[PDB]
Amino acid sequence: PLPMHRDARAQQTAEVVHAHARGARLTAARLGRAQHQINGQ
Amino acid sequence: MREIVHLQAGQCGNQIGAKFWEVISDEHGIDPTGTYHGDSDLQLERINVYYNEATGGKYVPRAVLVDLEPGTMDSVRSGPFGQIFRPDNFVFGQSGAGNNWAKGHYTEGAELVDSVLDVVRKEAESCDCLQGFQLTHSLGGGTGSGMGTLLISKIREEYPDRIMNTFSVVPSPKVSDTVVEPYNATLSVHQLVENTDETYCIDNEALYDICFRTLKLTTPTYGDLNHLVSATMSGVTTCLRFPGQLNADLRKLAVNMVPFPRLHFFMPGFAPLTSRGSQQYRALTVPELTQQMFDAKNMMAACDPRHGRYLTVAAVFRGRMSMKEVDEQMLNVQNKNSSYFVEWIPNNVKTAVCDIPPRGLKMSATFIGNSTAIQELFKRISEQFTAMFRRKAFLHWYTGEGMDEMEFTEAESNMNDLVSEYQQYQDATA
Amino acid sequence: MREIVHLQAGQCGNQIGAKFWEVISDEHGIDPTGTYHGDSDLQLERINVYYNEATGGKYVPRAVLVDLEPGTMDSVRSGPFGQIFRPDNFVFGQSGAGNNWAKGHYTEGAELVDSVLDVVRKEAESCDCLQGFQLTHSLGGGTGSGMGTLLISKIREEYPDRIMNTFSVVPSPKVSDTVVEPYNATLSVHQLVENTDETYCIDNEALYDICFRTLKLTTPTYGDLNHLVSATMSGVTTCLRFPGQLNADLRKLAVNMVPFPRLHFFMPGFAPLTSRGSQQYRALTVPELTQQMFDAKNMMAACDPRHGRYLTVAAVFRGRMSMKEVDEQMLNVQNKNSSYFVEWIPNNVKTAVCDIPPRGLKMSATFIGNSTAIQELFKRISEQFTAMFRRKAFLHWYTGEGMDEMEFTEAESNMNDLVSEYQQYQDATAEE
Amino acid sequence: EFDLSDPLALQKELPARISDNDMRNTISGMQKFMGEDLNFQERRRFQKEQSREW
Amino acid sequence: RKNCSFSTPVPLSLGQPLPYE
Amino acid sequence: PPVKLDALWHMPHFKKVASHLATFPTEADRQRALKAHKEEYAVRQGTLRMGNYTH
Amino acid sequence: PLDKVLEQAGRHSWVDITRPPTPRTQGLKTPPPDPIGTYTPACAKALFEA
Amino acid sequence: MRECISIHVGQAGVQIGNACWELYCLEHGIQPDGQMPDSFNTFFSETGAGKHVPRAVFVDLEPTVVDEVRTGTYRQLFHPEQLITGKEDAANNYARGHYTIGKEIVDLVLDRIRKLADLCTGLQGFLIFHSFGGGTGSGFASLLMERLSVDYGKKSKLEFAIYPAPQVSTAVVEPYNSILTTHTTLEHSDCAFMVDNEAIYDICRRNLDIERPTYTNLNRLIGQIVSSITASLRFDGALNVDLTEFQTNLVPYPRIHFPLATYAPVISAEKAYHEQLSVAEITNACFEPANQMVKCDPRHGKYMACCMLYRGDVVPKDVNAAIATIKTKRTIQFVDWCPTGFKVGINYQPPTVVPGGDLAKVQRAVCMLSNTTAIAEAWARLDHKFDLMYAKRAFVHWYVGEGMEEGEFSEAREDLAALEKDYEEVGVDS
Ligand SMILES: Nc1nc2c(ncn2[C@@H]2O[C@H](COP(=O)(O)OP(=O)(O)OP(=O)(O)O)[C@@H](O)[C@H]2O)c(=O)[nH]1
Ligand SMILES: Nc1nc2c(ncn2[C@@H]2O[C@H](COP(=O)(O)OP(=O)(O)O)[C@@H](O)[C@H]2O)c(=O)[nH]1
Ligand SMILES: Nc1nc2c(ncn2[C@@H]2O[C@H](COP(=O)(O)OP(=O)(O)O)[C@@H](O)[C@H]2O)c(=O)[nH]1
Ligand SMILES: [Mg+2]
Repeated sequence: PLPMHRDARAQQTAEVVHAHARGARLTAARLGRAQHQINGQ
Repeated sequence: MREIVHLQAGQCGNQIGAKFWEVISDEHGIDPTGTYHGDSDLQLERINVYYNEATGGKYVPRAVLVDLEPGTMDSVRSGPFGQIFRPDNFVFGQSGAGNNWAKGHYTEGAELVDSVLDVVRKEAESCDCLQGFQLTHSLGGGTGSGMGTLLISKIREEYPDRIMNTFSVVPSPKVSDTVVEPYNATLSVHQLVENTDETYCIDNEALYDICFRTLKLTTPTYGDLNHLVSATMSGVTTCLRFPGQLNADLRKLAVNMVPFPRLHFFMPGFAPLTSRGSQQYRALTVPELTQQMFDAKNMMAACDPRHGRYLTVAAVFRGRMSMKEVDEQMLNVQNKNSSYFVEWIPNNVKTAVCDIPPRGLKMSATFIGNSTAIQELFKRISEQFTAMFRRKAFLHWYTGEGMDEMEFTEAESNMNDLVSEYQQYQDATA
Repeated sequence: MREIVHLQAGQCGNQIGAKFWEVISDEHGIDPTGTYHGDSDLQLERINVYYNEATGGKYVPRAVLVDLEPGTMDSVRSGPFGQIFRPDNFVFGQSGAGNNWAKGHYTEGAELVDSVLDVVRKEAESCDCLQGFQLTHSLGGGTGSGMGTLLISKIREEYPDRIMNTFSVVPSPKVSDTVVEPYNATLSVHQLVENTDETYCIDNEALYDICFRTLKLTTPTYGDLNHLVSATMSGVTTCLRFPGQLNADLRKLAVNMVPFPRLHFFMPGFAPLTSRGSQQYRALTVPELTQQMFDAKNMMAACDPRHGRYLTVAAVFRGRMSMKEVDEQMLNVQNKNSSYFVEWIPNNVKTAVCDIPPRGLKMSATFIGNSTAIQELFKRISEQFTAMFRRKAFLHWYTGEGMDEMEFTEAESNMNDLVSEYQQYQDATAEE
Repeated sequence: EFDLSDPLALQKELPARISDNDMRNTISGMQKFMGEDLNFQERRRFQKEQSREW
Repeated sequence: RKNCSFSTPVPLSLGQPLPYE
Repeated sequence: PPVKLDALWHMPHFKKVASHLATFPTEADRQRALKAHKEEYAVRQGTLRMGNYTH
Repeated sequence: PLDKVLEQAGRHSWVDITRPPTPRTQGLKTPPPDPIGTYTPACAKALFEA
Repeated sequence: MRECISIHVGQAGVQIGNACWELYCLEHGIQPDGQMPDSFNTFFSETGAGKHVPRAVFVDLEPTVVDEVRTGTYRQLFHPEQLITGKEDAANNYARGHYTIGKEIVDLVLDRIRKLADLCTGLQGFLIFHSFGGGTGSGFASLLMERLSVDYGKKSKLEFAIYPAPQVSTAVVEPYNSILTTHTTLEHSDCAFMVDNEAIYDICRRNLDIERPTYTNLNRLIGQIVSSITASLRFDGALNVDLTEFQTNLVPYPRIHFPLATYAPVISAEKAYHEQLSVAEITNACFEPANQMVKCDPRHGKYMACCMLYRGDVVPKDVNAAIATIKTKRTIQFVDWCPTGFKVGINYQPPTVVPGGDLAKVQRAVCMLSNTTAIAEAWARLDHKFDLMYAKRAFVHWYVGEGMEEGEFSEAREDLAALEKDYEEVGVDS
């Protein structure tokens, strides 16, 4: 065991949630542009 | 009918809004109790735009005062116009942010966002048809810079169609009061460009200059700027509250001021600023107001507009005048300063008139203007951010909250592509 | 007429009903001694719903107070309105339950239930046309949680068609004062679901939250809690006791509020609660009443309905109004918060109007809601009961009473079937 | 029933808790509660004096 | 002070005053 | 731009029901008129396909 | 921001979704569907239907 | 000589009785005691002491509604043998009021109706008012019409009713009562006048400037309808119209007896001060969809029969000029088989006004009774709300536990679905 383990665990979960958020943002952008096109039609 | 819900964030936002709630109480003839003591019927016909009704002929502001530090609102509630605010509309936390944008936007703001969303939902449903919201805050703080960006981030999806003006405070480079100012500035302007129908950039230096030269005040207190700030804020919605020869409102300016949705940053101005050595020698004429306005010393932003091109110009006149001197002066200012206006939009100037003058005065004028010279401010902040971000200094405050690093990289990307598109609109062939 | 008999169980029940009887005596202008003191004729028109006649122009409450511990009866008798209760109606035992549901339900309650049944049968044969019984008790006690359930089980057999209300005080897990409290709660929720027409779940922690935030009382004792409960019980039957533009009563509410017999847990609410500072900046209006009620902070149960689906909503208004604004507000809150309501029942809100406002107040509104958020309490109670019952902890106290061990299992099975059924109804699309 | 639709019938309304002494402030109406303790400060102070002398 | 005049039954009781006679 | 041109959801349990009347002299003319209202479906306003149509 | 995502993406979410996808492009390749993830089979089927 | 006996049922029935019978006393001159200080004979009845007794049967299953009448202003106006109460109500349960509590008072209500009937010499018809929402107004009212049919085979049974509103609702389990009641309103009724409360709410707010109405404002307007229908019976006119006359020219088929009423002009005194009233304007407002008291648009259907009821200083020439104008209008549709679809009635006496009412007094008026096919879509909505809840068997345990089987539920829904298909054949043009 090591002293900053609790702090280290925080940074790992932080990067995990950040990566998931960026992927979800990408998918949402795709869907929104599709909304724009279908509304125009 | 066309109501306004007044947002209020940060210590800076707290004091100017308190001053702003003071002056429009004076205009509407509202005592510190809350009752109406005015004389004219025209002082109480459209008072519902800012106030809400309370029992006993009482008028309470439709305001939401937000701050993370408990100390500020005690000064708010201890002022002369201190007790008019509803105690429930006060919302606050137990700890501040300590000049960290990250604390107010990610860690501490996320607890209090629930409470403010109810009380703004409260003030949304009270009015039958809300014209829109309006926010006052500072980009160099911890809460208004932080949580304040989170409030406008949420109400857009929930309330899309409503207008959102921001009475923001841009920090200054020549005098600065916070070391980590460049970070919170850039982590806010990336938010601002994406949710704001129209932005007013108020910088603390230019009023501090305007108090020396134009008004000749020996000891400028913070209240004097809060008067001068709120003075121009009154001139924005004056045509909304009172009838005039040519009526207007926020939206009549908003669609007329924004040629592209990426451009909503203007530079305000207020006309009747005279020292006590000037009042005995002046004739109150519209030509004097127009020449006072288009002078570059009068402004409360920090970018000389002669370095850029005026995209659009808005002038709101307060009082009863003839339309000849009006229509003939913007035509006169348009043709003489032909080099300072873009060529692809003829008649760049838009005008509105409210017949009712402000109290204690005869004539007045308010100017809103989007010019290319406002890009001189944003690049100067990026001149400091990269100079400090390149050495990864002070970062442990920000990455300690758990954020990644691409947030910085995308934040500088947004402003760089903002000024890049801002620059292209300066050199355009007909 | 349409009479109500007020059953009282436990210290919770006794104090709550003392406050309730004092409050409704203030509404009907009844002194501590017993006679009538009010001014308007409407103040004495339907007082026979709760009061019984005695010579001298005197009225006695239609209350039956039951407790296994005699020391609470002295405090009740020495209270403010301690005179008004005829002391034959007081039924007390010599030994309490010691917070033991089993002792309250099997061992000692069997010797007092005959006397309680005789008292309530006398009181039921007194009135010609009894609407039903209304019981106040606590679920974390030994007598109200215990012997009260046995009383309910017998009187449901005796008078099946009469309405059966219970303003039950459910325990709170966040603030608890009894170790063996989950055992009693689990063993009594089964009796509640089997034999009860309507329940109102009242949480002391929720009342404390309301006093701390809404009213900002520096020292709200149990008296203010009982005050709030009494507000709820008075607002339930104010329209029964007093005429209005649109009349209602207990069966009017129950028939419209119970879609299925297993679903009779309700969340009650009361609108006009403001602090002394908030009294300065306000306006007595129907929109403000509607908003204040529909805020989840006003709720006096221990669950957030934003985590549930409002099956059905009940608004009973007190005072003279315009019905345009109340129907507009209920339609607006139905439309705006559309998906918090289930889709397989249209116009989920039922409204009632009583002309007479509560004394000294111009305007009020009360609320009864059946929602899916109420299963959140049963899940937590089940969790704590599992955590206790795994190790056979505290089990000898209940086992020495002579009962077997399958009763805990069957009570847990009934409660789990309840929560599963509520969740199935929550997750239920209708196809048309 | 002009008071129901009157634009200024509200001016003929009252906060219902203007003072601590209003006769309408009866516990039937829920604007005055026992929990409100304006004697709190003096009770604390005379507790302090009592304990100090003891 | 715990007053048990009301709680005491008629047998096994003295002539101590009950409440409200 | 809002477009609401649908009909109330109906359970099919009792969907197959005729009417207790016979007004038209013969079922042949009945079929003619029913072909007529079948084509008038789209132009006619209202959910039940009756009333004035459009302009 | 929901816009510079597309602009950096390039290939991903091509404007005029009916325009055919570029066969090889440096843009971020479409992630596989997953019941628990950023990309879902349900949103993929919605995109195809649109 | 013509006489109409009123059989009001439910809390609506008692409250419509208070408004209607208050109006009947004023138009004849009856003091609140019951003494004039023989147009009255169709409503009142002479006694030994020169006292006139209304021919009304107030019935309710709960005492408090009627007890207010017992202690009201007109306490000594109604014979104390004309206001029936009951200990227990149905509590929004058609089933309870139809088989359990309803039968307990069935004989006694019929006895009171019997003793009021033999008093009358030539009995014209029965005006029966109730509601589809409450249990007593739906359950018991279903039984009395069912038993009035076997007692009185040929006497007309008009049916003024409260159709539950498609948007606002005072009850949740109301469609169960409303669906089951339509059997009685189909084979045990002769004409129907369903009106929903929100439509009058729209009328009162928009035209009468009462932004906060109550049931009383609703009740006064409905009282004007019943007066206008029977005004020909009470007072002489140029073209008098009895109940049987306008019944015949409104119902083409035995299963189509649901016309929609319309009253005009309904306008505040301030607004009538400057706008002229003539036959043309008051008859055009009768065809305005915003003035219908059923929430359906006749422009979504076609009229098969229209009943004209003119009151005031009307002239027959202006009547025919108005009828010629309305026929020459494309937005008004008509079925092919009814080239002439008008029945006009002319009365001399202008409508009286209750002091402190809401309508402005006017020298001329008009009542409209149109049987259209656009009503059928409202029954489709009453289906749909009855629809999305019978699938899950919600609230049926109340009905089954009361003592009625569940097979009638399918039959009750089936008949109205076939009854909807009835109006489909009406709407088709050969
Ligand atoms: N227009 C109008 N409708 C009323 C009035 N009073 C009651 N109603 C209608 O009656 C319905 C409820 O039934 P009630 O008449 O109140 O009671 P009921 O018919 O006797 O049936 P129970 O409630 O079971 O006793 C409500 O939905 C109202 O729409 C009134 O004064 N005017
Ligand atoms: N012009 C003006 N600036 C103000 C006022 N009050 C505070 N400020 C500025 O606001 C900055 C501090 O903001 P801060 O309190 O940290 O914002 P917060 O963290 O969001 O509450 C300082 O640079 C001040 O110059 C005011 O009344 N007027
Ligand atoms: N809200 C409220 N709760 C009370 C009051 N008095 C007691 N209780 C609660 O009731 C519980 C004790 O009930 P108890 O006397 O054992 O009931 P019994 O065993 O049937 O007599 C405690 O958990 C208290 O929190 C009161 O006045 N108000
Ligand atoms: Mg009723």
